[PDB]
Amino acid sequence: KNHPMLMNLLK
Amino acid sequence: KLSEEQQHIIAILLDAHHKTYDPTYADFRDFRPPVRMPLSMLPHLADLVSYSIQKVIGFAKMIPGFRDLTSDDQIVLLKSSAIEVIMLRSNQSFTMDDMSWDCGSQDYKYDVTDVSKAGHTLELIEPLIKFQVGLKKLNLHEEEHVLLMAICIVSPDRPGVQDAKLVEAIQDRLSNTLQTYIRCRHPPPGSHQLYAKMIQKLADLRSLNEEHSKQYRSLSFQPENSMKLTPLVLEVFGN
Ligand SMILES: C=C1[C@H](O)CC(=C/C=C2\CCC[C@]3(C)[C@@H]([C@@H](C)CCCC(C)(C)O)CC[C@@H]23)C[C@H]1O
Repeated sequence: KNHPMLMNLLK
Repeated sequence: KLSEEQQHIIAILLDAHHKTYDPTYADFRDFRPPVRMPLSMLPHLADLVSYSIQKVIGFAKMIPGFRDLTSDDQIVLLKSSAIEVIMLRSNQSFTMDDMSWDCGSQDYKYDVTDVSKAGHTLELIEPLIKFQVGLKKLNLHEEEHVLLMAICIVSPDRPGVQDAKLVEAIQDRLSNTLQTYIRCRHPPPGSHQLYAKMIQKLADLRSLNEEHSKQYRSLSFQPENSMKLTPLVLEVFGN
């Protein structure tokens, strides 16, 4: 995986 | 009729949608300009999709129960539904007058040829337009529209979902709200088989998602096209 941007936007 | 919890859920989703969908499309001016003379519309439409993913995420975080999910499942749900919710939410700008997405000005009016100028074929675009028409024809109340997007996002059968019983439980509460809303607030004849027709749209979206993923994979494989994408689109859709 790894989804730092999606993760960041998800809070 | 509609329970207080059900009325609550609708009010939150309405507000969530209003906070994430600007019906004046004012932010479109920040996008790389549309070019209609290659893949000339790829920079502009990549920016539009990228922006739209951000807004879909902002909507999703407000869905009652979505917050109780793990970040991993939040991620799997958003990654798999993002294009489907963009397809759903785009129905608000879509017009059957000329089969186009009309975002306020001729520069920001997108037709079949514009989408093909982003690297896509009729294999996607024809069923996409047909989706948009059949969706339009439902004449959804805004309440049904926002419930449909939320149900689409909290789908327990997405690959990689871990706590599916929980995702199903959150979805069921939304599904039951929608069914009750149709029964109590949507007058016949409009309400005729309306829930079943909304659920069929969710099925249509799976096929559209699969075809988009196929074409996107082909598009993004070329490093010169993937150059034109955004970091968020690359992270959400691949490569
Ligand atoms: C704010 C919005 C929606 O989020 C998005 C809008 C329109 C939707 C469109 C028109 C352009 C092309 C789109 C984004 C389609 C998309 C499959 C294009 C994919 C492009 C790429 C390169 C990421 O694969 C689906 C819905 C289509 C306009 C406005 O209603």
